[PDB]
Amino acid sequence: RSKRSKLVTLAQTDKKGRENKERIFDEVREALDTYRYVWVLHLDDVRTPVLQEIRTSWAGSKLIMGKRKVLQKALGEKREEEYKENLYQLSKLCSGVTGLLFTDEDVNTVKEYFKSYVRSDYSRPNTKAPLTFTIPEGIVYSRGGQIPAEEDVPMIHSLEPTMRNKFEIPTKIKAGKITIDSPYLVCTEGEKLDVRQALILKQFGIAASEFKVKVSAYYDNDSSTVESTNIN
Amino acid sequence: MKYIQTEQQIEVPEGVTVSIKSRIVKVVGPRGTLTKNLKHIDVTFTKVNNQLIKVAVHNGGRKHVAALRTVKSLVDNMITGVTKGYKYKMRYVYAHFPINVNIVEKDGAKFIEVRNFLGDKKIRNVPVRDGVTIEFSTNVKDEIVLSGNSVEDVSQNAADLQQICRVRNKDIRKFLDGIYVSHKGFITEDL
Amino acid sequence: NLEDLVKAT
Amino acid sequence: MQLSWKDIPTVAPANDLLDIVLNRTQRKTPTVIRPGFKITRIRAFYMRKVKYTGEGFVEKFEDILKGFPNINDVHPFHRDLMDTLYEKNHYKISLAAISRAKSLVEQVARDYVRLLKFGQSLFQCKQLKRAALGRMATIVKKLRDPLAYLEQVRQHIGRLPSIDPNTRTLLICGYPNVGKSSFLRCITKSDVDVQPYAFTTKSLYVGHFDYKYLRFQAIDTPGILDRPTEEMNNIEMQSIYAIAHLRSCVLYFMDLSEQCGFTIEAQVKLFHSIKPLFANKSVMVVINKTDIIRPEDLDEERAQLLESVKEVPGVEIMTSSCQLEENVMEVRNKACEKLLASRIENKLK
Amino acid sequence: PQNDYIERHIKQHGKRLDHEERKRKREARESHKISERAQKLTGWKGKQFAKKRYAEKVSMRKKIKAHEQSKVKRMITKHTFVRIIRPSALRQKKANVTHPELGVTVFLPILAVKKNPQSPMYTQLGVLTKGTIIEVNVSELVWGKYAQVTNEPDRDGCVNAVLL
RNA sequence: UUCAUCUAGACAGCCGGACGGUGGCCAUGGAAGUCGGAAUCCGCUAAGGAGUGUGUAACAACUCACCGGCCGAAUGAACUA
RNA sequence: GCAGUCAAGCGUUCAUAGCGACAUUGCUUUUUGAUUGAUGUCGGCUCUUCCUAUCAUACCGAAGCAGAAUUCGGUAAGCGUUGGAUUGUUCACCCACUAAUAGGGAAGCUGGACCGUCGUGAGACAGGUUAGUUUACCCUACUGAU
Ligand SMILES: [Mg+2]
Repeated sequence: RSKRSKLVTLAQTDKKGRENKERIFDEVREALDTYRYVWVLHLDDVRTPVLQEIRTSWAGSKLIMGKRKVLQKALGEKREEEYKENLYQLSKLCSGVTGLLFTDEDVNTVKEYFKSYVRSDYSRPNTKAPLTFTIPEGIVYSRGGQIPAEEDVPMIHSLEPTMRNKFEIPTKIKAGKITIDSPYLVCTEGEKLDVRQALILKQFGIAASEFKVKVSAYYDNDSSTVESTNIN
Repeated sequence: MKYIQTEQQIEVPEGVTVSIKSRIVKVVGPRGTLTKNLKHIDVTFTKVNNQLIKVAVHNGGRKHVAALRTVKSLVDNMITGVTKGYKYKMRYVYAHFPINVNIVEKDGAKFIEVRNFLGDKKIRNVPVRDGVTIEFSTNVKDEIVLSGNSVEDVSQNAADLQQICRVRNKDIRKFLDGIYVSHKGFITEDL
Repeated sequence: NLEDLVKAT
Repeated sequence: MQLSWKDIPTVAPANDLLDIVLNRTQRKTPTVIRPGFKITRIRAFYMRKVKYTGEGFVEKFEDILKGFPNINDVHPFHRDLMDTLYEKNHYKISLAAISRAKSLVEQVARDYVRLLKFGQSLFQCKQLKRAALGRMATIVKKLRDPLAYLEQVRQHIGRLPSIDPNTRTLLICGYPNVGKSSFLRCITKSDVDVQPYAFTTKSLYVGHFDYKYLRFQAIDTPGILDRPTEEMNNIEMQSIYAIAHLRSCVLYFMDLSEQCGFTIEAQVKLFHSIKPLFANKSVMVVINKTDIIRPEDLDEERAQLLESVKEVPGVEIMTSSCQLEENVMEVRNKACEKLLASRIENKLK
Repeated sequence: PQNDYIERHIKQHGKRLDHEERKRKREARESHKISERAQKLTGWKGKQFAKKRYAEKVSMRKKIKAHEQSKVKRMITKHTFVRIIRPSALRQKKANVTHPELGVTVFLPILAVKKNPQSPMYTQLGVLTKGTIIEVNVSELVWGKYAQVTNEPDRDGCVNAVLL
């Protein structure tokens, strides 16, 4: 009787349920049926623009993303039954977020492409920070004292409570501007990034960590074998 | 549902020792000793090793199982206070009248004395609870630090300091003067 | 117009 | 004049007002009546109920009607300001709705007491009492929209400043960002805010200063745009009606860097359009941001406009920089001295 | 202070340092406090609380249903009209007459009394009661002339009729 | 009691994603999902409302709708007494 | 209140056999803010006690609540809650005074009826019978004393 009252929100999108997983299963079955090479890739913290750029980097080829367990069942996890032989060997090696690339193109070409592709994204927690940052003592500016301060406008007054509470930074509002009483450095080179340190770097919006598409292995519809390629 | 048994775990790090007898709990770690009288609760304590202690309720109802997790969290807080302590940072702010905060000794006891709050001629005294030490932050404006083993004592001292400087018969939209808990953390902050 | 307005003042 | 209407009692919405009046009746009047009492006592009980509720409703309505300014018999400047801020016909009809509700409640109270005169049982007396209170509740609920509207009007008009038209006012106008905000905060301790975009402050601002033992006031406009002005939004109509109804030395500001984005040609055109608005007023034109360029060493193309506005009588020209306290005080002294000269002629009159 | 001075003050100086957490904890306690008021308010305040809570629940249910549907998409002491003394204040000259044809209610005056199920003496006296057939004036202006009054006027303080 | 979801992973939490025409169309000084009035569309999608709220002068930022990783196990809703 | 409008639900299960919570036309009614008191057998004073449905005093909550003043609300009965006029005693109301001059319960002097007559499109008779009983030196309460 003393129960938490669930939040009631009137929004359009509804959770799809079992039928969406069914359709994903069917689509991966079709792709494996009608393509030759299926690569397994890891895309953990990847933005939708990057996903769409990789999606448009081929039209004949197909990219499938979704539930790891559903994909591992579709590919085949046991020796009682599987779509093709020795597929459990590839399925076991998948680790995190799943990515399936279906193609008929050249293995060396796709390897070269995924090696060359690189993006500079937001930094992430528990990762090395490429460049250090230290808020100066002055009126706090939006970018963080990197771009011309005279050009940029200072941080909005609306973000001062967030910085003071979640970001653990002593901040005060003077005449409407955020300031600090002494320079405050957030991180050093190759230092484990906290959740809040990642948040503050993203809040200043200096996207600097180098993101890349990695592949764990692939499979073929002609030789039916697992080759371990470690491209990062 | 009137469960036969419910259990909660209490982990004990490698430096602290917990003594429990007739629901009196003594926790002795690197930083001192805390004692809690839990005889107002009806639970059973057991240990399988020096690293884990079970708290169990037999044939209890909803309120009994509600108290079980509370007992576990209180002992956890005692362990945390004896191993890492608690540090509450408060900041006092004003518009016109600078708040003057001092540590005074009146009748052989520690008091936080607050002077000139909104121009008041009244002296405010907040007795310092035993076990919590009061400091004033270096290279920081208007910050007072309360450090202690007992989170209950530290948090109640900070609450007393915050409530003693209430704004009366004014607009809290306009008058922002007061002492506020800026941050709550531990006495060790390695990372 | 404006002259009418100021006259009406 | 009254010059202020912060002393308007707070207006409650229909449901809150209904709760207030009915609960006050239920608390402040006796609530226990018995069927075994005398019929006369039962009638007295319920008549007192009806009368008390009617009194409460009409006294809340009387507070409402006495609080708000009569925009019709008020000073013309305040009248135009109130019209521009909140539509005058809408304001008048909301007040008239309040008045009609007051009259209807009073009439219903008298009528149902007249009917209760002949109460024949506790049941019938209770029925009549409920009927009277229900009719009053229906009236108040129909009065919903005027109550919310007049509450908003009450808050805003309480927050409006206190400008006396029959004072020595120095009116300040031009485009935004030109330096009106800086000029006001320099000559007076007024707390306006300056930002690099148009219509930064959407309301008139006031300040005060002294000059030769005389209390002058200074008004800063929101800003005006140069158009045919057949249709205009209220933000700049406030400034227009202030310039119209304020006997002041209009101190129009100008820029030569065009920082607001408008052309100096547009500024000259706007000044030429507003020139017929200026009746028995001495006008000055101060050029700001002049540490970069001045009319002395400006191009002749703009000097054509300068000689045209010099041809325009009887305005006078000056360039000033806000940092120079002596320069801003000389601008103030010129404006105050010409106001003094006008009033000295009036005293000769 | 003039214009939006408190909002300008919030922009220039912010709020109190604990404003956000204070509001958050207050509205988190709000549910416990609603339950406490429901179980601890007594008397008229409790009855009003329950009534307003029921109205809120009805409103939220209607709102959710509408959202989903759009998403899918001697003296005679009875009222009269003029030896038997009849008080004037009980005289009624007009009434509210509803027409079952178009379902409209119009304020229509009383002129005569035809049928009174209680007494023909009441019919003579002009006494208004329930189910009494009266004559109205349609001079104000398919439309009738007679109306059956539906409620006892001596309680409601007015006359409500249905045009036949 | 009846509906439901669930180890081809349930409830609760953390961390990610939350995209493109597009700052859709009209009046506004300005209004970019969030002062206003009308259908609310098309593509890529595991998934992403021409937007659930805070928030700016407008932005931005956060957020939830929805999907994923994390660990492991039943959980939720509406009624009846 | 009247007729409605659909229905949250209900009706021996039964959607327009039938009901029905909560929510939405018109009223004294015309708009721009014009002129448009009852109570006679009750009432005074004093004075005790009690209620709280609080007028003031105490402490809190909210509100464009800047300050000042106020509004609405919460706990709260500890403590108080005027002098006079008034075209019938009264209360409404006026003059002022005050922190305020809240509303109620319990609650000793005092400022008729019936019987009978000539008549009746129509007045009178003053004929006759009948009643109107609560205005201390004892017991006890209280206040003092042996
Ligand atoms: Mg500007």
